[PDB]
Formats: sequence, C-alpha cells, structure tokens
Amino acid sequence: MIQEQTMLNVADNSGARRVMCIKVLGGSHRRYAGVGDIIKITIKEAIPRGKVKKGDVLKAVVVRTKKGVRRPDGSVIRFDGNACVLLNNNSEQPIGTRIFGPVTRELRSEKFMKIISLAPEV
Amino acid sequence: AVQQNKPTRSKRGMRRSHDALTAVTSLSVDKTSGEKHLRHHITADGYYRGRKVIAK
Amino acid sequence: MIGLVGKKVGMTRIFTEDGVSIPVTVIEVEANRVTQVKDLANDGYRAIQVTTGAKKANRVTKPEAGHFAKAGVEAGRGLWEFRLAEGEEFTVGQSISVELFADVKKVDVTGTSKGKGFAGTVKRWNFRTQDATHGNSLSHRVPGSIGQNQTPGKVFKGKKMAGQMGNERVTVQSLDVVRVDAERNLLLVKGAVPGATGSDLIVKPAVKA
Amino acid sequence: MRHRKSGRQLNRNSSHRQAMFRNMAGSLVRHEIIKTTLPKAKELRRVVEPLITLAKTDSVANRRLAFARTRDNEIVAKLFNELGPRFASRAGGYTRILKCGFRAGDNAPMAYIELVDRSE
Amino acid sequence: SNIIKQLEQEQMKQDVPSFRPGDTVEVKVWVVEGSKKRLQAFEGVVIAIRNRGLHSAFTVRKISNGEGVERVFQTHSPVVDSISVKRRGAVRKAKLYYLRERTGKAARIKERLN
RNA sequence: CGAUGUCGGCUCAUCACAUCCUGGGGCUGAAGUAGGUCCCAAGGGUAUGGCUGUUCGCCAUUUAAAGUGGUACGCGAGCUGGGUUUAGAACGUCGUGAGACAGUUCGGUCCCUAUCUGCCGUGGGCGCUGGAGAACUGAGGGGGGCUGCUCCUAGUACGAGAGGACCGGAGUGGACGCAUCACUGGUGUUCGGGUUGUCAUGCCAAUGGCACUGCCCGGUAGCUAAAUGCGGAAGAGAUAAGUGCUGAAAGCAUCUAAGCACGAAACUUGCCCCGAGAUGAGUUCUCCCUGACCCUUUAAGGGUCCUGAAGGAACGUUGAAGACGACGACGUUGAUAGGCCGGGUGUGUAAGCGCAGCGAUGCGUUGAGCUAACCGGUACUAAUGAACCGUGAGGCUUAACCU
RNA sequence: AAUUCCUUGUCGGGUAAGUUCCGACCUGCACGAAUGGCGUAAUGAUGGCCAGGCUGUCUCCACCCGAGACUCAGUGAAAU
RNA sequence: ACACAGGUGGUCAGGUAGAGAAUACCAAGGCGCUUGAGAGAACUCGGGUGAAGGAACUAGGCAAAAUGGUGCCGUAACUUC
RNA sequence: AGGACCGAACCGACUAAUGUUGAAAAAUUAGCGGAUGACUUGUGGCUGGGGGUGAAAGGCCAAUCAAACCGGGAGAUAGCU
Repeated sequence: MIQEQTMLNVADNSGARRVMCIKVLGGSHRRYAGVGDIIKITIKEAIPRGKVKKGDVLKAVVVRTKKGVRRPDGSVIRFDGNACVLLNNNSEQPIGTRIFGPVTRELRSEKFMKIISLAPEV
Repeated sequence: AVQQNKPTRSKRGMRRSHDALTAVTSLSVDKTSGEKHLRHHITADGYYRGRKVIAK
Repeated sequence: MIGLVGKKVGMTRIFTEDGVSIPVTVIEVEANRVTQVKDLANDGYRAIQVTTGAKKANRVTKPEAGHFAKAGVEAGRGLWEFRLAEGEEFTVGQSISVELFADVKKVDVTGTSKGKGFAGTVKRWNFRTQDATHGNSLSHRVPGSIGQNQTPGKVFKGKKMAGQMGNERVTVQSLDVVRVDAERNLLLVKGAVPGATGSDLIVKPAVKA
Repeated sequence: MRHRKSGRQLNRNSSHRQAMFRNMAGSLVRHEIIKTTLPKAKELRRVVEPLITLAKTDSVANRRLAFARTRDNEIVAKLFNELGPRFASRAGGYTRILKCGFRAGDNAPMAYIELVDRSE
Repeated sequence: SNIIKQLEQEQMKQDVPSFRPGDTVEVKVWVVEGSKKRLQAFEGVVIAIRNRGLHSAFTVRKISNGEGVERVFQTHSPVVDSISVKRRGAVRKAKLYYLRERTGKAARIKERLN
C-alpha cells in the first residue's frame, strides 16, 4: 500500500538509497501500489558514484511493503519497511545487479524473474 | 427560517390531530385485594398478583 | 429452477487440500415442504408455495393453521413462493431437500440485509466529507448543496440524502456453492450472503450465465 | 448503531455509573428492598447478583474481591455472613423487580427492586 | 452454533504442538514452484498467538538477511506442514509487539526452562 | 436601489450534444499497425500534482479518455474567505494639499431554531362495500450499464522489410457499486494487566478514588475498512447511420414506390429493488360470526336485551429492528431478557501461605486468578388470571346456471 | 526591489514539476541619500520561502467516550 | 435589565510530592452549579484511538500531533565581543 | 547590574474553535505576549465640547464621538418619500 509521496527504500544496488513514489501506474485514479506493482519514482538520495544520480525520474517495482501480502490460505507476510527495485524507464528489467533483502513469491512472473534469480530469499 | 404567511387555524388543528392522549385502556383488578391497578404494576395498597409485597 | 428457503447459520472457512482457504457461509436448509401449487387455470401463473421449519402450536393463527391443514403439512415459520419453469411439477405436501442443489454449481442468495438505522449520507451514499479544519464551520459530514438555483428551484426526485440504510431485500448473485450436505441439511456457499445470523435466506440457482 | 451491545449508559459517564452502582448495590444489600427507577433496577441486577454468587464461596480472596467491588466492609459482612448462606441453593435470581408507578417530580417509571427471600 | 462447531472441528489438525509467545519456532511450509512442491523453513520468535479454534493464527517474526519479516500463519492450514519449537522463551506478556522496535541485544528473550 | 451577496476553492449535482473515451459506419492521397475526415450514438466513464487567490495557463507524471456548454458565469438560510472592494500602514506615481491610482504590499467580524413548496426517510386515519390472517400477479417507478492489460487464434492475413492485424476465445487488473465479518487489521473509556503522584479503607499486605480512560500495554462482542465475496453480462425485439436482395415508375439503371434481410454501449426487454392509494384500490388460499323483540316522519331507518367469534390492540420480557412510531421474537402447556451452570475468548502464571535472599525481589502451589456484549444449556427472577377493541351471515339491478 | 507596467523579464539555485522564494543581470514605465541612502549582531504573538521531526490536515475515513439532537413529564419564547 | 459562565481592592495561607503562591491529590472549611426520567439515530459540539502513507490538505502545516525536567558532555556561521 | 532570561499571581489580547434570537450589547475553552518596569493597582483630585486628552487610532471623553449628553430656538428646512 504505496501511494504518491511515499519514501521507499531501495532493494537493489543501483545507486539510489531512498526514493519517493510520484505515480502509481496502471490505471486511472489508481490509489495504491502493492505487492509487485510498477511505480514511477524520483530519487531523493544516492550514493556518490552509483549508476543513478539524485533527482532522476524512473520506474521501480515494489518488492516489500510494511502492509504486506496475503497468501491464498489467509496468511499475511508483512515486512518492516517498504522497498523497491529501480527498473529501467523505457524497457524494464532493472538497473542494479545485486538485490538486498528478501522478496516474495508474487514477483514470480516473466519480467521480474530476473529479480528473483537474485534476491537471497523467497 | 421563518414563515412567510401566517398559518391558519385549520392547518393548526390538522397538525394537532395526532396530539391526542390515549386512555389507559383498561386497568386490571387484583386477585386478593380486588382493587384496581395498572397491569404489571403493584397496587396502591402494595399488592401484586394477589400476594402482599411492599407494605409501607 | 425453483429455490429453497434456508437460514444463515454463520461463516467459517474450508481449507482445500492444496491449502486455499475458502470463506463460506453455512446455510441450513431443512425440508422445504410444498403447501400450495398454483396453476394458470386458477391463478394465471405456475408457482409453488413452500414452508419450512416449525412453529409453536399456540402461536399459529386459525387462518394459517387451516391453510397448512388443507395442505396436509406441519405448520412452518413462514410461507414463500417460487415461480415454476414450464416443465416442473410438484405436489402439495411434497418435501424438497438441499439435495436439489447437488448439481447447480452456482446460486443466488436473497436475504434482508442488516439494518443500520437512520444513516447519514457519508455512510449511506459514500459522500465525501468536507474539510475537518481550515475554517470549516459546523459542516463536516453534511451533504453540501442539494440543488441548483432559481432554475429549477426544486430538489430533484431521488436526490441522495440521508435516511434509513439497511434492513431491506438484497440479492447477492452468482455465489459458488462449495458443499451440499444432505445428511446435516447444509449448503456451503462461497462468500457472504445478506443478513445477520439466523436470518431467513432464499437460495435459488443463478439466472446469470 | 448498537447491535448486540449490552449495558445501559444512563446518561452518565463510566465512572459515575460505576460509583452509582456501587452505592446502590450497597443499599440493596443493606436494606434488602429499595425503590429506584426501572432502568437503574434492571442494571442493578447485573451488578448485585454477581456479588451474591461471589458470597456463596467464603474465602479471603472472595472477601477482598467483593471488597474491591462494593468498597464497604459491613456489606461484605452481610454478604458472606447472611446473604451468601441464605441463598446457597438458589441458582441465580437473587432479586426481583416490581414496577410501582411513576414519580411525581419528573414522571419516571419507578420500581421496587428487592431480594428474593425477605421472609422476615 | 453446533452446526459450525461440528463443521470446523472436522478440519482441525490434531498434532499442533503447544507453544506460547516468546518461543523460537521453525515452521515448515509447503511452497509450490510450478510443478515441484518444495517445503521451506521459517524460523523466528512467536510474537502473537490468536486462538479461535479453526481460525487460530500465530505471528512469527524473523530477521531475514537484512530487515525483519512477520509471517502470520493460519495454524490449521494444510500449507503449514510442521511446527517445531526450537527454543522455549520466557516473557511476561501475551503479545510481544514491543520487539518490533528492538534489534539485536535489546530484542533478546530469556529462556524459560520450566 | 423600503438589498436579487457577484470571483475562486470545497461538498453536492443536473441537463444539452456541437462526442474526449468506449460502440456502429461511409470516403481516404485506407497494404498492415497507426491515422485523417465525415455520418450515427448521450448508456456509462471522463486524472493526480508544482506554481499562482486565480478560472485559465505553463510544467511534471499518468489515462481508454482527461469533452464542450447550460443550470443567477448551478451550488455562501450548504462550507471557506485566499482575490476584488470599508475603516490601519507603507512604496512607486499624481496633486501645493486634504487625498488619489482594476498599480503594489502587510493586517482585517460571513447571522438565521425551516411555516409553505421541493427532496430523503418514516408513521397515523380512512378507503378499497361483512370482518380477519397470509401468499401473490403486476400497472408503474427506480438502480445497473465504465474499462485496461496479458495470453491463444498468430507472428498467421498484409508487407520488400521494419513491423503487424480483423473476427473469436480465455485470464487478470483499475475505478465504481452491493453485501459481509470467515480471514488481515482498526476501534473496543463496559475485560485483563503494568505503572507514577496522592488520598482513604486503623495499620503491614491487599484494594479502591482522583489525576484526559492518570499514563500506558494488550483485547471480547459489535461496528468497520485498508479486509473478502459478488456485480455490470449473454440473449431477444424494434431500429440510427450504413449495407443490401428482388423490383418497377423510367422497356436500362435503381436498397423503395409494393415486398424482403442485416444493422450500435442509445430504445423496449433480460438482471436487482420498490410496488394495488393501480380510487382502474386486482388475484388466490384459509379462518370466524347461523339470536330475540319494540318504534316510526318504512328507510341499505332507529333502538333495547342477549351475545363478543376469527383476529387485533394494549400490557410485559425484548431484538444483529429501531430517533419515535413501525417491524420481528417470546409471555409459564415458556429460553424473551437477566441471573446461574459448563465452555470459549482475552489477559498473563491472583490472593493467602511456604521456601531462597540482608533487601528490592525471585521461585512453588499456578497457565493461576479474574474474564463485557460470545457459544451451549438451565424456569432461579421477571414476562398474571383477566379486561379492551372487533360482531351476530354481509345492498340494488341484470345475466348464466340450480344436472 | 513593500518601488518593475510590459511580466510568470532573462540567466542561475532549490523542485519530478516553482506566477511565490534565494542569487545575479539592469532595458530604474515610475530608487536614491535625514519626507534619509546602503549595510546591520540581537530582538519580533512581524511578512515570504525551504528542510528535519511530527502527525486524521489529507488519501478516506472508522470506531469509541461524553454534551445536545430524539421520546416522556413540568415550565415555556422569538424573528415573521 | 436576570438568582447573568463577565467585572470587583486588601488580609490569612495546613499536608504529601514539588524550585514554587505552578501542578496533582488532600485537611480545616464549603459545595454538587433550582428542571428531571429515558433512549443510545443522522448531524453538531468537547474529547480518545487508529492499519499503510506522512502535507499528497490548503490561500497558508490553519488545527492537531510532536518537543518539553535536572545533571553532565558538546555546540556553527555571524557578531556591536 | 539589567526598559536582563524562564515562569505563576498581576496586566494584556496573537491564533483557532464555540457562541452569534449568546451564559455574555465582546465572552468561554485550548494554546499566546509582558511579568523590577516607559510596569501594574486602590483611594482622592484636575482638564469639557470646536473644547479636553491623545507613545496618533479620528482613538478616547459614562455600551454614544470627522465634534458628547440634556434642555431650548423648534412644528428648522425637506422642489423628496
């Protein structure tokens, strides 16, 4: 449950450290991002010689949320902190090569397959 | 917020058509004392359903 | 086809074998027993009137008792009526059980919803609240404007205002029937149906495709 | 909208209700019959009758547990010394309400609530 | 609700071990990856238990290679394959939500041993 | 001009179509994809932000699209009061000056308990022609109609290649609406616990009052949403633009004049709800009432006695019903409410006593004690015998039967 | 610029995006030296802008506690 | 104008905690505010709490939330020192 | 020491909400400024209407102020209603 104005952490090593969501893409008056949903972000903080510099505007996929995901048995999985991986803006599949922290079984799709090839858990 | 023509006494009585009080409609008679009371209530002498209660 | 009259027992869940919880509503459907059959030659329409449950002997009135006595059936807690579907045939006193839904795959459940009393327009009609601060003077949850100006100088019919929400007939359509249990007289449908626990339901087969 | 909630509010806050039923339970234990309003009687049942059942089992922990509720030591003498062994077989229903008219001052539906023995 | 009580206890698994909050628990969970049905392990401190018969849950908090994770589990789900108690834990509350604010040495639960 | 409050924002709409999207179609300088332009179409849908008082606009990023207008440039007895436009003050400029400038800047009171219409709900009376209890048909009225993306068909058709379909089907989203509380949560001043200050219960121990529930930590039921189910459809009929078939007037041609077939989210139905005050007051089933006697200005007239049915109403215990009425359940041949019993749940291992410790404390008895609205039972308490209202066979005419 | 109409001047900084804000330029419509010019530490219930924290302001409201509102008894207005 | 939530000078000033005449709870002493009983709708007022987000609100962080004590460490530009 | 700092009494009145046929013809509640001074307050006195007084607002001068209140000229005058 990520919306506009929300500061997310960064899970990959693309260079960003703290980003802000500026749109939730995927529909009209769509309010929330979520489990594996694409957002548009701006970069509010970076490390000094990363691939992405401060104030860039690009896409990301949310990989962890504090709200959490619900499994089909009723079980929830809440994290402690919202996190995203910065995808490339035009043709996706992300920028960074490492992925930190765990991810969830709901990025098990085509594209984000790359993200779960990395990513030490789940 | 305030009226614009004075209402009549017709409309006034029409509004009061429902302000009527209903009668009791019949009040019940005690078993022992034989005196009258509201139903499900105790009598003035303090009986209820033919037995003596309060007794003040 | 016809439906049957149930009773909302409550909600539970049904763990599937592959570990998917299904929220079900349990509807006890006892023997609905036909008290009247209606034909075109006497009524203009083909329909059965069923009863269900049981009522006290001293609480059923003489009109009602004479009706069930003619039908040759025990008095139930109510009378309902189902329109018939042109090739169906029922007799008076015939009992109908939950076994009828052993093929149906998806039903529509009709009950009276829970009465929420005099509700304001934020609960009732999802109006959006005005500012909670920034100057606002005694108008936080109020409905705003209700119409235009000299043209029309009237509030139109069916303007959304506040009043009684709840406690009315609602039908939920296309619910997946999870189990039919003829032993315990139960019907487990997937989802929530209208009404508080113990409320009378009407479960028909789904008319949608 | 209230659905299944229990407990009258009685146009008081929670601490004034709590205090009021503590006094009024004390008065019903003391005098064995009091005249109150009909709603205050009907709530006084749910406060008073648990003290009688607590009194049916005499121990130091129940004396102190019925002195936290009720806060009077004469009252927890009559409970545990008189009323608890008085009922002792009566399973609930320690008290009856008898409707008795209306006040003069404000036309309130009064009622005499009393303990269910008063064989004296 | 003898209908619902009778109907739920037909689904309750019988061998659920006795655990209480504060306990380190390994929970083995069926994870399905296409055709292969794997069984993975989630070990952490029980921070919360809801007892409602069939609808009994319990929340397990792990600090997974980075940040912290809370899985709430339905106890009587067929997904939840095994529960085993690793380290019995001595706490005073019933819901240990304060541990959401503590890491490392502050989030340290004494052992129960009785 | 004995006052019709004037921008903009909010809330809440509503209509038009000169249509932004979705739907149908003709021409194309239409290969496909994407377009351009024109006809039809008003069902539903039709952004969030930076700046600015701004409408507007520019910009950022979305979207199927971010329509154009009317409605006192809709909406201040609905809100705001930033702007304009009172009284203070200053700048630039004008005037000798008082002052002045839709030039600028800072500060600056927005009342109203609704009588009538309207509208949203909700009842009482009477009617519907004997009374009453139910179930209905349905005249009519309202709600609902949005849509993306992915996959298959098919990398086929088309194209030199790049690229890339129509028609048809499956899945899964967004926004919206209905329901619900099983799950995840919120609340939960009525449950349990921790703890600070102080006061009291004689005192220790234990408790209670007050300090925003003193501050907190959890939490039952209920209510709830961020939670979970479901929905918008298929189909039919009559069509719009459009496309035709046969076919003359006009021995050809021609979709039209006779005749015939297609044809869209619009229209009538299909789906959901209200609904016989539908005074055109309908239908069906069932239940109850089968006495005498006077008077007259002899009428569907009035009165007296005897009867009082079916049923309703009142009263009481009340409810996941409720502003109040209303509606639903129960009233002892009874689980309607309270209590009680058992369970569950929540809190988290009470008090007393014993042991260890100098002591704070810790350990044992002990997952203990206490547990609200929950669940299953139980007549212990309260739901009283009765009284009250409602009657006594239901008009006239005509017709068809009285087998 | 409390002063600038044209004007949201132009360039730069901050912002994803800045008619406001800061720095600069100077074509000062219509600054300017005690109706003082320009600086100015401290001060200000002063004006404008930015950031950290914090939050029901808001997304989008939900529940609860109280006082009215509603019903009963008593008294009993007002504008028009 | 009222038996009006306003105004009105001086004097005395106990306990516990506290720096204190603040503040909390109390003593002496005085009061419960001259309409009550219910119910537990919308809406208004005064408050409590709130998932994820955290100024996106808005004319403007208005309002609310937050901060808050004592001791010790430590503390920049600028400055009339 | 200080028109010094924090902060009650005391003086004030910056913001918001309520109130706006009020509890009140200017207040209440929650925050807010000063709080040894150009402070604040009691009792008495003095200044008066084109006059007073004014750290200046056209403010204040008995709920009245770009000229008080009362009485009189006075039935001012009113090509206006």
